[PDB]
Amino acid sequence: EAPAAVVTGAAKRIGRAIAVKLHQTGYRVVIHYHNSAEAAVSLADELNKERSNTAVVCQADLTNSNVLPASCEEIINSCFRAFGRCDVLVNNASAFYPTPLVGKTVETQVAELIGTNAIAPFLLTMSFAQRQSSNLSIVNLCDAMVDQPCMAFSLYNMGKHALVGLTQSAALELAPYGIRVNGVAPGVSLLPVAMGEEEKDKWRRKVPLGRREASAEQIADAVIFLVSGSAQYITGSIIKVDGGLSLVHA
Amino acid sequence: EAPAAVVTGAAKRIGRAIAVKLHQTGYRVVIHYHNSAEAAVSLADELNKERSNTAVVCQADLTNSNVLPASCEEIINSCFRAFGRCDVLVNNASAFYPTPLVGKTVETQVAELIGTNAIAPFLLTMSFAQRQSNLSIVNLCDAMVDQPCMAFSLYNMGKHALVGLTQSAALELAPYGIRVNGVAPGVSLLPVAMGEEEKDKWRRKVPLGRREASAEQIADAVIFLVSGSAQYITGSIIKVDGGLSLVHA
Amino acid sequence: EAPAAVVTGAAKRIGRAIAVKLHQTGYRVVIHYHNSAEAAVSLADELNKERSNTAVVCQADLTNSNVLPASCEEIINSCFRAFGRCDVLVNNASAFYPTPLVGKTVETQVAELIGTNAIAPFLLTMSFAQRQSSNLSIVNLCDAMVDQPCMAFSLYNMGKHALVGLTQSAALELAPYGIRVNGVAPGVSLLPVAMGEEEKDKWRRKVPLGRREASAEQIADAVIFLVSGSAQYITGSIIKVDGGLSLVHA
Amino acid sequence: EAPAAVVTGAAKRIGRAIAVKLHQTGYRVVIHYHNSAEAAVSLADELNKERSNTAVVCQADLTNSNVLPASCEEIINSCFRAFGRCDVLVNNASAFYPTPLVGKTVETQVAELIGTNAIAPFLLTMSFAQRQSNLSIVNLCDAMVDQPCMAFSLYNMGKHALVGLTQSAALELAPYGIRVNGVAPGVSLLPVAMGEEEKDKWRRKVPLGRREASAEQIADAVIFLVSGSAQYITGSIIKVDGGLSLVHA
Ligand SMILES: NC(=O)c1ccc[n+]([C@@H]2O[C@H](COP(=O)([O-])OP(=O)(O)OC[C@H]3O[C@@H](n4cnc5c(N)ncnc54)[C@H](OP(=O)(O)O)[C@@H]3O)[C@@H](O)[C@H]2O)c1
Ligand SMILES: NC(=O)c1ccc[n+]([C@@H]2O[C@H](COP(=O)([O-])OP(=O)(O)OC[C@H]3O[C@@H](n4cnc5c(N)ncnc54)[C@H](OP(=O)(O)O)[C@@H]3O)[C@@H](O)[C@H]2O)c1
Ligand SMILES: NC(=O)c1ccc[n+]([C@@H]2O[C@H](COP(=O)([O-])OP(=O)(O)OC[C@H]3O[C@@H](n4cnc5c(N)ncnc54)[C@H](OP(=O)(O)O)[C@@H]3O)[C@@H](O)[C@H]2O)c1
Ligand SMILES: NC(=O)c1ccc[n+]([C@@H]2O[C@H](COP(=O)([O-])OP(=O)(O)OC[C@H]3O[C@@H](n4cnc5c(N)ncnc54)[C@H](OP(=O)(O)O)[C@@H]3O)[C@@H](O)[C@H]2O)c1
Ligand SMILES: *C(=O)c1cccc(-c2[nH]c3nc(N)nc(N4CCCC4)c3c2C#N)c1
Ligand SMILES: *C(=O)c1cccc(-c2[nH]c3nc(N)nc(N4CCCC4)c3c2C#N)c1
Ligand SMILES: *C(=O)c1cccc(-c2[nH]c3nc(N)nc(N4CCCC4)c3c2C#N)c1
Ligand SMILES: *C(=O)c1cccc(-c2[nH]c3nc(N)nc(N4CCCC4)c3c2C#N)c1
Repeated sequence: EAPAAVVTGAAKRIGRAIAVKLHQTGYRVVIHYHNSAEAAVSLADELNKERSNTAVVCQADLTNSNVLPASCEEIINSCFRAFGRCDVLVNNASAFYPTPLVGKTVETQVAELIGTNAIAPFLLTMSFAQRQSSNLSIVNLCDAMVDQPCMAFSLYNMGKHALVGLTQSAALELAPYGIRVNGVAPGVSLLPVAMGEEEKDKWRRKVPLGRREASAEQIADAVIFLVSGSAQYITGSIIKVDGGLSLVHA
Repeated sequence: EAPAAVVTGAAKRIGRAIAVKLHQTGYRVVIHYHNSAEAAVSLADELNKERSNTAVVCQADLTNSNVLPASCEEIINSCFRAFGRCDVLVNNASAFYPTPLVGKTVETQVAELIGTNAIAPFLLTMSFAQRQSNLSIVNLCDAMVDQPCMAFSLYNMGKHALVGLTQSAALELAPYGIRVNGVAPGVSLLPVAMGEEEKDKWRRKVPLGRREASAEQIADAVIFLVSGSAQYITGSIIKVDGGLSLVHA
Repeated sequence: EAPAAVVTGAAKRIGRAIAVKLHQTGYRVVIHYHNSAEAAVSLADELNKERSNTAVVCQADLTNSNVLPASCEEIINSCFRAFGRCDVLVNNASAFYPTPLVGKTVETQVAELIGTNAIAPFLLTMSFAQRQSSNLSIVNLCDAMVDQPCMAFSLYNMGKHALVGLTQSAALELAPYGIRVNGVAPGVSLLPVAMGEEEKDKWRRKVPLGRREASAEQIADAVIFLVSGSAQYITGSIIKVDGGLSLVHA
Repeated sequence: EAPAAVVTGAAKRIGRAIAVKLHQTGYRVVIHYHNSAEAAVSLADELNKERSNTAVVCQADLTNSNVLPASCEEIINSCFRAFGRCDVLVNNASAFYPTPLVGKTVETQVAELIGTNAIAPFLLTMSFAQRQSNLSIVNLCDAMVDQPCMAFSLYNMGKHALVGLTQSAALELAPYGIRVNGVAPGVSLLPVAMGEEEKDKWRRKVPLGRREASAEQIADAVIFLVSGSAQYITGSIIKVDGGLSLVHA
């Protein structure tokens, strides 16, 4: 029987590449998404055409609220519903926008940035563990620049720091249940075609290894490693995939 | 004119020692509290008996909610209203209890532990900044955050986010001349009512004297960071833990 | 044609496991050793029996001294001599013993512990770089417990910190040449018969992931990842392979 | 009677500023130096003019060698010989120059950069402990160790090693009441002789005031760590960097 994974925010970009790569490795996948319904269904179609009945979509808002625990539990439930098991959880979904200290309310900024980046991963991790030869693991998508943060992104940065804290705490506490917990910390990756060519090149030049952002495949390679049998002693570890960006001083 | 400080969770223990020591240095203080009303009031009395019109109290729940921004703004307002200025913020209030991954609801646990330890500090920081000399914020962190207590994952997530705020706010608020730093205790002031074997177990692991920190020892590191001797220091977290975080399993 | 790797301290334990796994993936290997000549020679013999002339040995004390720079240069030389190229360097050899602050002289303690653990890795790194779809990389064997160090192992711990520094500095400096530099930080692995039973039991019991030590092959897995094509954007990273041990408080 | 401090590389710049402040706080001091003989004696003169018999010089090369342990033991011995005691060791001396991977032999580069920045501090610390109240060591680290200067690999390796010593020695020496801590500058007191443009390049990157630290600002942090306000702080490293280490590329 093929193991099954949940990838949050999987309809596009790095989450999509993670889902594709896990599918290519033999996983059945729950493609979770929030607003990108067309991209999600189109991805699930391509994967199921490749192998029947090995991909489903699952919609959920991961903004913090009093029903967020039930939403997270239902994402987990959808994987058991569809495939009878849940071996891997990848927490990739993330809100990302500036929140200067000096048109969303601050309440909403808090709920979106802290919810997606930290509270949802915590509640999904609860639900993952509670619901449980086997190679069980969680991979959190962290951020290699967490200690040299982007100006005015304080709530985003707080959320990613909390995610490292969850990675550690959960690796510690889920170790006796055989569940490993680790992270992948991207530097700059897959800059949106949207963004100006001059701004993208600004970021690119700073990266020592090749003066280029990471491809989505490159991030995904690190995730595949941590879920594999090749990482069975690895827990509480966070792998930077940043081309040395975090080593460059101002 | 004497500078003014807000101290959250200041009615008891480390927050109290922090308020007293700032007061002793010349600060006027806002004593924030949540449930410890008598202790907050008795402390203001004691400080005002030393120097009159130098201490007030302000009650607020710092649980995450749709009204937390406004409560935080009022905590800062209460310092301006009483004293005409606000030079220092100490983010000390903290909820602390286990939250196992496997009778409060989980959303309440989330609200309390992430609210007190991180979101409230962020909102207070925003309100403090927005209103703006030697300005500085000191956040009470945790020396054990990378070797955390089993089953305290929300508390640890909150403390990790607080370091993130410390760094981010230090970076963003530097052009205003506001420094943002942290003080990370190890074990301090273990309650009389905790187990004797339990406390002993922690105390014995502490390399520097086999004992917990007193509250005054934590307060010392705060005072230093707010002082004129810390004018170039921002984004730094001082461990005050007797070497405890250095000790392997 | 086939890439080539230098592995230091490769005769026994983790270093041997590394050398074997690189050889299995198709590398030719220089097995460096210091005192373990019988094991080093046997290992190269076994590897050569598998694929002809794909393995050579090279002996060198990596203690710090005036001749250490030429020894390190001859080790790299030995890989170009044998195989025409040197794609991978693995810095694994390490002296390890207590040096209390309060009968080798202390200057010999310095020379051994800092030499093997830091200075030699630096000199091999220089010689590796000076000699230079290609995939060049260095992997340094670090230590997961470096911030919670063993009582009375100051010089060991100083050496390992220095190795972290090299990892970071060299990744930065060698990125423009296409050479990646990373590390792998074991927790406890392969505790020998020679070590006290009390002491061993104390360590194994503290490991969250399964209350046991890492196997050598478990450490080697992480090395193979880092040198692989699936790590092509990773440089300046250190992967803990420690079973969660470094997350456990006193 | 007054306590005593050894300060390495104390003739000029930050070490001098540290020696001066310890002296102003009441310490007697050993001004160690290697080539700056004239500045060193000139400084001891001035300190003894203020209070007689409170300052000596001690010359030593702290390059790694088989005699380095003897030279380190002699520096501590010089403190007991002049003042009858040794309360504070400050490890400040440091070689700093590039050593690219791709006239000094590399063996000499290794010896100077690893000797001054790590091995000498380790052997000074050994000698300090064995020759033994508020006893403490302060190592001058570097806030930029994880984002290092290009081509400074032996320098960066030394400063990392020094972090590791700070930790190991805090752990091991705690049962003897010796605290071990560090101060990590960012950019401080850039050479008046270094190019203006280069200097402004670094100064512009510093969030807190777009300027380097004064030597006095670094010393303030040292002074705190040796003081009675830091009695429970060991194994801690205080960044004094104006936020420099927080700024991304
Ligand atoms: N890109 C980088 O350079 C970079 C750098 C550092 C770290 N990372 C981390 O790497 C991961 C992937 O990066 P990325 O650039 O691919 O991410 P992204 O495009 O910014 O976000 C990926 C997905 O997150 C989901 N998401 C956003 N808000 C949500 C909400 N309220 N509820 C549920 N889902 C929500 C979105 O789903 P829908 O589109 O379906 O609405 C989105 O497609 C993230 O965790 C990110 O923080 C990325
Ligand atoms: N004690 C230690 O060993 C230790 C170790 C590591 C870090 N720390 C940190 O150091 C700081 C002080 O430690 P401590 O032991 O003195 O703290 P504490 O006694 O646990 O709590 C400090 C105060 O937090 C306030 N507080 C709690 N929940 C609140 C809420 N929902 N809303 C508003 N205020 C709330 C309480 O005020 P009321 O009493 O008025 O209700 C309490 O008096 C904390 O931030 C703590 O996390 C302490
Ligand atoms: N074992 C653990 O649990 C653990 C924990 C943390 C980190 N590590 C690290 O992981 C790596 C491998 O661990 P291990 O347990 O396999 O190492 P190890 O057996 O202690 O040492 C590996 C090899 O180092 C070589 N070596 C020692 N001194 C030397 C010298 N002066 N010159 C040249 N070579 C010298 C030896 O070669 P000869 O036998 O040929 O003399 C030895 O076989 C090491 O870097 C170690 O520090 C291991
Ligand atoms: N300045 C900065 O921006 C900065 C930044 C990061 C960290 N730090 C650290 O803070 C400390 C002080 O910095 P600084 O800029 O004042 O230092 P510095 O001027 O570079 O060095 C201080 C002294 O070190 C002594 N020294 C050099 N090589 C020696 C040797 N082989 N043996 C014995 N002594 C030797 C010299 O003594 P003589 O003059 O007597 O020969 C020199 O005066 C250093 O440890 C440094 O690494 C400084
Ligand atoms: C600042 O701290 C920082 C530095 C490098 C990269 C990021 C970053 N995090 C992101 N998270 C998410 N969820 N999305 C993005 N995307 C950027 C383009 C749209 C999606 C992130 C970036 C970037 N760049 C932050
Ligand atoms: C676990 O990670 C950990 C290790 C050492 C000390 C603590 C700790 N954090 C605390 N936070 C708050 N708000 N209060 C306390 N008090 C303990 C006694 C009651 C109040 C904290 C402790 C402790 N001990 C956590
Ligand atoms: C102390 O800080 C520490 C904690 C866990 C594991 C180690 C450790 N490092 C070692 N390095 C080397 N070169 N060898 C060993 N072996 C132990 C068995 C003989 C060789 C190391 C250990 C262990 N255990 C240090
Ligand atoms: C590079 O990693 C780096 C970044 C900021 C500051 C320094 C730095 N370290 C120094 N150590 C020593 N011993 N001396 C100096 N100075 C002497 C000449 C003027 C600078 C150091 C600097 C600087 N700048 C390194």
